[PDB]
Amino acid sequence: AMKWLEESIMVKRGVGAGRKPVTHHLTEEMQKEFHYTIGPYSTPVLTIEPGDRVIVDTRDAFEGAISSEQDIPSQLLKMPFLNPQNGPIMINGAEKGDVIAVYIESMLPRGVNPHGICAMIPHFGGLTGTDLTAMLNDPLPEKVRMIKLDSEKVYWSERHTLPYKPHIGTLSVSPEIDSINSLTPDNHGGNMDVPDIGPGSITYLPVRAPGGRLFIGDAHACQGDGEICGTAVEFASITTIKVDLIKNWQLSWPRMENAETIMSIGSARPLEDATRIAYRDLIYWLVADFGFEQWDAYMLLSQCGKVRLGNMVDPKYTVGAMLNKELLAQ
Amino acid sequence: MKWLEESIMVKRGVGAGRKPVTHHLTEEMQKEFHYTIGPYSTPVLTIEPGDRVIVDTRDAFEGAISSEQDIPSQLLKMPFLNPQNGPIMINGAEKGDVIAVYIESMLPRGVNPHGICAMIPHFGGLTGTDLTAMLNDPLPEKVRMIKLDSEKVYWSERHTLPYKPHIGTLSVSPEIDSINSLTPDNHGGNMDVPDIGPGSITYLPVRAPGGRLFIGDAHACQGDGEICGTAVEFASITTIKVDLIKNWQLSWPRMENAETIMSIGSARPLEDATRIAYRDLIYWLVADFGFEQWDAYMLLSQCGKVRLGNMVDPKYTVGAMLNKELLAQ
Amino acid sequence: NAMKWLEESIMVKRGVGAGRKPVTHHLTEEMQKEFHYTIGPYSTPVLTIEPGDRVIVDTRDAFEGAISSEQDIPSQLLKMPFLNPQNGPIMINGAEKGDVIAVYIESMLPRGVNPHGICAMIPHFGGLTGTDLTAMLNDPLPEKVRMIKLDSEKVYWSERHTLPYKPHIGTLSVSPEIDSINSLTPDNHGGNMDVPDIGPGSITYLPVRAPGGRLFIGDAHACQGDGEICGTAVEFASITTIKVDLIKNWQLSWPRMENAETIMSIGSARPLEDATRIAYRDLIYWLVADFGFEQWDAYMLLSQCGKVRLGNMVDPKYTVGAMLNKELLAQ
Amino acid sequence: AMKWLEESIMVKRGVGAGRKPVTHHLTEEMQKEFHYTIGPYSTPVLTIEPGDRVIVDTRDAFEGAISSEQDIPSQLLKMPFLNPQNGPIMINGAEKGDVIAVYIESMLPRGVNPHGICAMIPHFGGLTGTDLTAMLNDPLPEKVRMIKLDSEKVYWSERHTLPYKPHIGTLSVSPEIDSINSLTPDNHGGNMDVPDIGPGSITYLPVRAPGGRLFIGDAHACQGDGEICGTAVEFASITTIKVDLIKNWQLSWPRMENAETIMSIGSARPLEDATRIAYRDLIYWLVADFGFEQWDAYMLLSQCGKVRLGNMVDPKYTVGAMLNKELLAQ
Ligand code: NA
Ligand code: NA
Ligand code: NA
Ligand code: NA
Ligand code: NA
Ligand code: NA
Ligand code: NA
Ligand code: NA
Repeated sequence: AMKWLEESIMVKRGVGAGRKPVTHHLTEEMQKEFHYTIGPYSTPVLTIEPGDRVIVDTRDAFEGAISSEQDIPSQLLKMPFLNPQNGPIMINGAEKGDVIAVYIESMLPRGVNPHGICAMIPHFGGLTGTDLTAMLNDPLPEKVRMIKLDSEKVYWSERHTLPYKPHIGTLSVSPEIDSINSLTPDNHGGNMDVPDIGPGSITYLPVRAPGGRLFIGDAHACQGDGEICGTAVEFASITTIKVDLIKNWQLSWPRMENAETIMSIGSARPLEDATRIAYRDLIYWLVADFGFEQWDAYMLLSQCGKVRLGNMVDPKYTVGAMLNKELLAQ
Repeated sequence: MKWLEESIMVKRGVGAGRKPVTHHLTEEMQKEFHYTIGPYSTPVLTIEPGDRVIVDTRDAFEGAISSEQDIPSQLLKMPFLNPQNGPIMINGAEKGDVIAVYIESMLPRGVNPHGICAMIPHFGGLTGTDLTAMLNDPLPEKVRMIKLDSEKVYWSERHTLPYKPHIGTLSVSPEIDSINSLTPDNHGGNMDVPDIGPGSITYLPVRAPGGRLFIGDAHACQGDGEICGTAVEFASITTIKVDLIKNWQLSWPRMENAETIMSIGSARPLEDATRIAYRDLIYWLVADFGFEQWDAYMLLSQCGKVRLGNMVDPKYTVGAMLNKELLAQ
Repeated sequence: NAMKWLEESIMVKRGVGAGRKPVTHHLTEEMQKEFHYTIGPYSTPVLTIEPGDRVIVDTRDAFEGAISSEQDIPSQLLKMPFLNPQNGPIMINGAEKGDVIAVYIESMLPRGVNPHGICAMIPHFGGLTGTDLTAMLNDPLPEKVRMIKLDSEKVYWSERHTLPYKPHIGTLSVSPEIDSINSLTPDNHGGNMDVPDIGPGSITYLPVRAPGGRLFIGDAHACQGDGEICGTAVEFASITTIKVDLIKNWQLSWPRMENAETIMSIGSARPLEDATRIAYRDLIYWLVADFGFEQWDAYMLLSQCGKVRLGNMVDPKYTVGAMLNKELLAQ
Repeated sequence: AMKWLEESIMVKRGVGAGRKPVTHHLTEEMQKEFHYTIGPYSTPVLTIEPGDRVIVDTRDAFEGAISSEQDIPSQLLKMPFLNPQNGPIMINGAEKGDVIAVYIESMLPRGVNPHGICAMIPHFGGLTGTDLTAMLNDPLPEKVRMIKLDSEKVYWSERHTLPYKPHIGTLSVSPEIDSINSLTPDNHGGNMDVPDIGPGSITYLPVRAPGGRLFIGDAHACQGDGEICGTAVEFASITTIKVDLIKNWQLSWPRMENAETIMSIGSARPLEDATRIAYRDLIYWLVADFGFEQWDAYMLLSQCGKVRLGNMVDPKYTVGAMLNKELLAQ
């Protein structure tokens, strides 16, 4: 957003820092086929230089299959085939041990008279039995909400008009040899559904495949902590990002940064392990780059640490452990 | 502090316009602090709904730790932490009612007051414990004596934290069970939710005659999850206003403050604690705020906020929130 | 000569009451007066015995006889978590914190004329349904009740299935030091473990934390699957005969049991992994303390020979038993 | 007596039943390169007819990297690269919706003076903090045991001589589009570490990729319930299997069968969800193929169901829900 970028890790360590960036338009025609698995086997759709900008025309989580409140999700969708992905985008010079920095500049709704979509998919959500939390109870009612929206507000209903706080649900890089579905978050990023990953945020992803192989998709107009019903307000967007490369920075999990905080993003089940992963990664980050002594960092976070529950519905839950940048002062 | 006029405690509390009697629950009045919360303890004080109570709480270690050279494993015996004040009896309280506890203020108690943070062996969020049973050596045994005042917590040369006090253990008695002071459950307990401080009203479901309110474990500050096992534990002068709401069936504790309402669920694994909180919030929105169930569920998937209380105690605690602006018709 | 293994049991080798002509007490409903739904040190004692004595307990079913027809509706007749009415507390002379109560179950027979067991699907309670802990918004499962005829040989489930009579105690426990835990929860004091192995021919070891021990028993099952997945087993009223003895100064953190072929550490918690960790770790500590094992060898050996029994996966805390065959205890 | 096979699902529904099978020798020379990811992108190494036999020369979980008790696992291994896989094997006619039936005939130790290996790998095991159950404690001691073995016994130590009960730790088929690492079990099979999957067992795996794409590996000379320290007695083997194909049999999870029982194998975290998955699958199996009414099956299993804890160390835990074949009688 403002001048905090000057002190960001991306600007201070990114190799593309002072470059006049080339802006690429990743349209649907360039993408050709959207992907439902994130790995090293997909044919690259674009190759960029670190520091370049990319304007992505993303598709909603249902790849436009739902367009009416009278639609029936169980008849139009097949789990886990949600979150069609743009990519893979190749970053010149990226190799295992590096980090892709993704700065989201803006996110606007795409199409004339744009609509977002929230849905209650049978056997999927936070307060229902699913195919993982296998119960014998009947699934919840099958609902769909077509919500009108603009760059300022989300028109949920007569009673509630929500602010437009867009963010990317699925942001990731390829694993070394595995190919993970677009519904799962892991140590490569993925379907994290962390509300903070929107305009004014920089997400750091660990490279494990040559070229990085950046994937993006599943834009949300807004989202609650946990994305409890299974979906947020899913919409097609024009997401503009700046991608840079940090050389030889060993990360085990995704990290992000914004004007006010730094955050370690862990993903797993049960939810406590996702939280352990995040907090422990944050502690290692504080010791490595911010001069903290390990036990002091641990005990300090027991007084100042902040937690963001991302999703609690996907194959793996996602949690972000934060620390306010004011507490990083030496 | 105008929001109190619209609070559930003021609008439904029977003690609302009373000139309250202020009781001083000193250590001499308390006699013996408790490590179990139930209906078997002898009452220490009886009050009228609307009365104020000035509680002289003891720290989580009951003063057993006073030096950074102390060794927790030699001075503490788990799970005997969080000595409790109470039980306090509310006149007229019976099963089906709710005790509303409004915290007015919290100040450090004693001359040259110090808070305490400790890494207790086999206890904490990033260590094997007696529940998450591992064979690894326990983490180093550490203790921090932190100087503090009504304005700041002097953690170190590098970090000076703001003083945001809150109560770690706030509860009412179960009908027949007696739960230890280290565990949070449907009666409240050791929730360690940072939001339960000055300017908050906590609603607890009565299941025993008289309510039997217990309080303790004051924190000068606390992170989400209380990850190392302890916050900045200190002895305090906690002033509360306790009132009674008649015939309001609650299954779990709820709280309210200037900006939000929250349902507090406690359990393991952490997902279930969160499910409990969110589901309770949804039932609360349907019952008292005119929401249709499925709309509330899908709406919270866009606006719900989550507070990770503790992720170290026998049961983890999570708060599901909704901003009061979204309660408008 | 099947009861030969008892001679080598921990109860016989270390129990203070070994060799005594035991006094047999009849814990009838008239002696019990009121059954309890919470296990702690505040209940009035109903019986005091000497270590080595026998007790014939007339237990009540998990519903305290509230259900007697397949047309009954559990949600209208039961209030959770008030299940498993308990017999006790029984006081053992000399028992104090640091000791262990050894409970050997001799036999379990169905009580009453034309006895019936009961299996039920209670709304918001069970392994494959949302509950008040695993809080879901889905409708509860159908409300079912099965009245099963039974005898000392078989459980007449249906025309198609006749199950063998393998009775065991669901709730066996001792009082905590100061807490009073409900009769539906298992913990480090024993409790509602629902471990099928705790039946005739088994000796359960419980850690004493309250003076006199304060032994509680109840919730007899005619049979039970691993996990007790629907929420209930075949619940029935029984005549359970036990022999209770006392082992002095044997520090245990969790319940343990022993039978003709194995030893087992019983852990209880949520999530289920932690219940299993507790059990296995306790077993490892037991092998190091009493059977001359080196810790890491025991750990790696159990990774090859350890056996696990899923007790319940429905109660407030799940229960898991980690076992080792007695043949592997030989030096 | 192998009389029970006549009533097995493989013999009654397998298309290859009655064929004079062709026996293939899947040697290391045929395999060329062992795989650490299971998916549809690997080049096929062998194509067989349903009913054929395959003699597989498997490699141990460490791909021979450990050969001395003085070896240091953290210096010789890189997690999660364990369990080198043989395959993919193609079954002629296999397509999505089918099931691969894998009957294990025998398993013998391979090599001169064969040795099995048990190891305590840092940050991996049931009773230690790991990278998923992220703790700050020091890892457990780094230990290795070289165990001599033969077709009759496992020479653990002077004090303990264990019986030779071999079984396959990793048995799987390819996902439709994903490629899952060889350390993870899921709905495609994988690193289940279920002791029952040995000689005299038939494992049923759901086909989701054309040709099935069968993968096998990680032979164990023995294993405890949970494989608590992280590893069993890992060894290189000569595993002989008979692979057949069952047409149009919709399965969501792996199933197995032996002389005395049928079992549904679920994999997930936390451990209760793995168990829910298994039991629910068993109930659906009993309703579909054995004439049970759903609620009766559920309540009956609450009296007769048996549970096998497979592993409680891998990225996903594995649990088997069983029912004795005597209770399947109409
Ligand atoms: Na998403
Ligand atoms: Na989404
Ligand atoms: Na606390
Ligand atoms: Na505290
Ligand atoms: Na029970
Ligand atoms: Na029972
Ligand atoms: Na394995
Ligand atoms: Na293995």
